[PDB]
Amino acid sequence: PAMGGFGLKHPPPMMLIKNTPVPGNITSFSDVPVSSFITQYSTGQVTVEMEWELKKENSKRWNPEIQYTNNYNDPQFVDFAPDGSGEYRTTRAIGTRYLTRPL
Amino acid sequence: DGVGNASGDWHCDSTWMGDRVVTKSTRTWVLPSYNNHQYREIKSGSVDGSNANAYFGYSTPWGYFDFNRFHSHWSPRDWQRLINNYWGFRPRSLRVKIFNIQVK
Repeated sequence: PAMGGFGLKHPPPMMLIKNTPVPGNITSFSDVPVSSFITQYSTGQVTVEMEWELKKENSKRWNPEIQYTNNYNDPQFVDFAPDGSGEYRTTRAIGTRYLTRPL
Repeated sequence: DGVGNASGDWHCDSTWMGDRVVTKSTRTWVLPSYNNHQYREIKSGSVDGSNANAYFGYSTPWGYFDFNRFHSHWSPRDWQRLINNYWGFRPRSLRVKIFNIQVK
């Protein structure tokens, strides 16, 4: 995929969900479908647990490498954490390419 | 054993194995003949204007091996890989070996 990630022939199934409808006060027959419904909404919890496989790095590089570090100067707030109002802040886009390898 | 047969190999690596890491370092040394094979009584009086610099002792014709510095066992990249991922460490074992000697 042009946007990064893993291309899959059979990716994780789509999980759809909806609130089964409950009719309002109907009082007479009509071969026409009922259109009066009680307004409802649902809430709940969802837990998703993934397992990943990792590829250990085994380099014989001598000098030190580059790492992703929390390098800010004169921080007025902590990144990746909620601010005064309770809104989550994220000022950086952390990628994945930090370690190196001799081509 | 023999003249034309090496006494040991050069092992120099690190091997992380969970909660243990084994490091290994080989090096070439040279040993001079100090004090022409004698013992001398070395001594000093107060120097720099401080009598704390005044001592009395002995210099011997021996040399010693010192492995008491971290960068004698760790590479800069294995040190970094330690201080960025662990909360502490402590030494468990040691095993020195001298080989491939040559007197000139």
